[PDB]
Amino acid sequence: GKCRGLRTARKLRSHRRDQKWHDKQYKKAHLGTALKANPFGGASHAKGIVLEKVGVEAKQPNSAIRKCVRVQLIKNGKKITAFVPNDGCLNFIEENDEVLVAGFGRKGHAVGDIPGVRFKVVKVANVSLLALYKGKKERPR
Amino acid sequence: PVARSWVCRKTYVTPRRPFEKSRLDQELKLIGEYGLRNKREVWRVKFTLAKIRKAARELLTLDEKDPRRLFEGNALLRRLVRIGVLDEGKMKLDYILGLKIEDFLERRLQTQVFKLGLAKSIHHARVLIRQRHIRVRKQVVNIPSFIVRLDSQKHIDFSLRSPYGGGRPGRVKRKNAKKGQGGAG
Amino acid sequence: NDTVTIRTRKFMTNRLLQRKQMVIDVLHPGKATVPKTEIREKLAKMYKTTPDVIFVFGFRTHFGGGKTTGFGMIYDSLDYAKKNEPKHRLARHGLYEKKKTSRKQRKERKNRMKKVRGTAKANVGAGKKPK
Amino acid sequence: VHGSLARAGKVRGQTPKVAKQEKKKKKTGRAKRRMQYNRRFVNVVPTFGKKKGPNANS
Amino acid sequence: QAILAARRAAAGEDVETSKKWAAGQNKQHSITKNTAKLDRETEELHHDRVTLEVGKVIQQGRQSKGLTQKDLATKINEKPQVIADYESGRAIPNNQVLGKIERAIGLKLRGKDIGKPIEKGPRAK
RNA sequence: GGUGACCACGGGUGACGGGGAAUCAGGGUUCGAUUCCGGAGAGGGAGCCUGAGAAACGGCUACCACAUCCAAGGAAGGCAGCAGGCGCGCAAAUUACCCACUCCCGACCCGGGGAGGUAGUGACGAAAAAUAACAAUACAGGACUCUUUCGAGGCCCUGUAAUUGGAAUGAGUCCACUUUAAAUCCUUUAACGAGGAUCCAUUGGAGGGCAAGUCUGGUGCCAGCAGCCGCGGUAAUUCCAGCUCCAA
Ligand SMILES: [Mg+2]
Ligand SMILES: [Mg+2]
Ligand SMILES: [Mg+2]
Ligand SMILES: [Mg+2]
Ligand SMILES: [Mg+2]
Ligand SMILES: [Mg+2]
Repeated sequence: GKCRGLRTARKLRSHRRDQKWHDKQYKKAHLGTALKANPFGGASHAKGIVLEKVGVEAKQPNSAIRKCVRVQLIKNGKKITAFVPNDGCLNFIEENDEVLVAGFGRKGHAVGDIPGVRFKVVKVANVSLLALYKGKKERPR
Repeated sequence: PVARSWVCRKTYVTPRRPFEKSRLDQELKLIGEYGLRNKREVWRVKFTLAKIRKAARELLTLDEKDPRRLFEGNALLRRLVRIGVLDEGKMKLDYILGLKIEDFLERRLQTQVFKLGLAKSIHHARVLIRQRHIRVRKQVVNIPSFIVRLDSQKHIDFSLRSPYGGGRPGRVKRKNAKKGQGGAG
Repeated sequence: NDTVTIRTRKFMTNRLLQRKQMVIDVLHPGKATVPKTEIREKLAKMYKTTPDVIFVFGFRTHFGGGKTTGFGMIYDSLDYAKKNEPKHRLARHGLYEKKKTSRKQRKERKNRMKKVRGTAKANVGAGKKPK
Repeated sequence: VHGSLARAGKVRGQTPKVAKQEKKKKKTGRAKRRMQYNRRFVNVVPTFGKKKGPNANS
Repeated sequence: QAILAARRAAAGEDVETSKKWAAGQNKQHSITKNTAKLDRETEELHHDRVTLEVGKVIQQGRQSKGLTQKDLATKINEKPQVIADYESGRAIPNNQVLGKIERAIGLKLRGKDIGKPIEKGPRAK
């Protein structure tokens, strides 16, 4: 069973803080190593410079290619790939532009049929990405 | 380094479960028959009701004869009758618990003028409040959520600068007068 | 003037400041905020005082117009008024002259004489050429 | 790469361009909260429709 | 209406809000028949169908407006075949769908009058 | 000798501590750099004078790092103050006015105070709160309904919603006043100022959870959507569009 003596709080707190490490949610938050491995490093958005327009195929229940772009982050300039959501946003962006990459939406996990991509591209060179698709504001040509 | 206050709070709460069939129309019943602008006001009144319910629950679970229970017991009660949501002859706190939301809105100045008949068509009642034709005992107020105390229930009348109490007909009355005086002689 | 009236409340006298402290209110139903000037003699004529030692300010009108409250200050003589009274109101109706350089050039000038040491001729000369 | 990303935005290209035609501006504020309340709450039409819509086309 | 003024009159007390069949959903083609009487009824086994004259009114309509059957369906937001059914003559006519074609076509096939020079007045009176 | 499984010692802290903030059955879990209190620092260390009080840095001395002028002989530095630049980054304002208020300092009614206050920028955020109302016109369409057509109302849809159709108003121009150290703003108040009152409300959705389309046209496992189940290869309730509805 579990100890219940009134002069026991040392056993309970030590045990509860011991087993507290055994769930994914708390361990990831407190270990710190996940924070180092996170390409954003605790940030919600990150500016980057595009390197390569790529297409990545779907999962088996689907059949398509997903138009992503590889990007170097400005700080700690590692490279990630970020799917860019819309029909024609690819023709809107070209090589080597400033893009405001943000997370996909489920805390650094792949979304749906896209394999291994955890980021979505918004805010290409400072004009917003959504503004282009609606045509609200145009390219700084 | 700063002489300000920063003392503020949210007067309303968001419902926990959005997109419920029962809650949506019941709320819509309230705004439609009370001429409210949005469901925020319906949430604003329910949040105030929840607070006075919460305090009254606290008072009740506190034991009888405790000085604070009595003192706040009259304090809450004596102010509720002052609002008029409670009847003067009921001095029992648990009748706050049975008290419902739709009568707090009955204390709004928007609905009081309609029941008093000074402003028919309660939607028309609220606008003329914003139009600043309705004047409290000694003052002109444009607040559709104004809650009238019992002491000032009877003193709701049209303002003197409005073109329903004193004179000065409004600007459309003026324009049609001069275009009339110019087209005729 | 046909329909404008003055009432005074919270009136207490003090020879500490050789005046009487009191707050006015004005009913001007269909009028704008009444200028301070025609107030000044209006409380003078019903206080049988000189309508030139009269100090009034702080006039904000309640919502919907009409009632407007504010603070008045009636003295005994201009001399006692001048001795104990903020200068900014005396600037409103001009009795105390007020025209100086902005605080910027004061600071620029002040740091200038702080540079020049001792010599009164150049301490005062720091504004002749460096003006 | 496959070069198969040239098909980006095809269905937007092939979508025929039809335009938003002139309609009456809808009421806003409390007024918007007026008309739908009257439309859906006090109304007794004597027909069937299996609890169809306030735009009822059964 | 009549009690609507009376409902405002009953400001002090009373008054009921009963909702209705409506309040929120969309279905986008008005089944005109009761289907309550239809379930109840036993004798009648015949539908009136659509009469060919109104099919002609459609013909003069789109011909005057320069619409082939495909185009005017996109206006009405129904399949192009229901137009041909309405023109050909089977079509099992439906009140609002005729009304939709009544609005798109200048003429009025809806109602007792077979054809109107204008539907409900030029620029609606 | 002293401490230590009642966790000493060591290490990490993306740790300044507390008053408190968020969430709210109770319990608890997170956040507290940030205006109040306490501590620490003035590029990093170190050392001093004066002084009641400093190991002071809008004081000095030396070393290190940066870095200014120079007649190359030397001299001068400390914005983690107010502003304002660069850099950094997803991320944060004007090199404005004033000592009038709050108080501080001094020999002192009298001077000074980027403390502070005022303004500007400011969808951090919170409170209130416009985008229309009234009445009549009425008239039609609809399985309308009640007599079986004629008439009316116990009804829905839109449409003249139109000379309606003239009453009421702000949003903005804008008289003065007011306010204020002087201004600004708000509040007063004239003159204007509304019938698509075109003076125009958007943001996301319409298979499920989850309110709302077995509408249409394009596309054809393509483009794409989709938090997650899943949708998409010709007849897509999910993409791209038009119409209509839902939500705030
Ligand atoms: Mg902190
Ligand atoms: Mg401090
Ligand atoms: Mg120090
Ligand atoms: Mg030091
Ligand atoms: Mg508007
Ligand atoms: Mg839809």
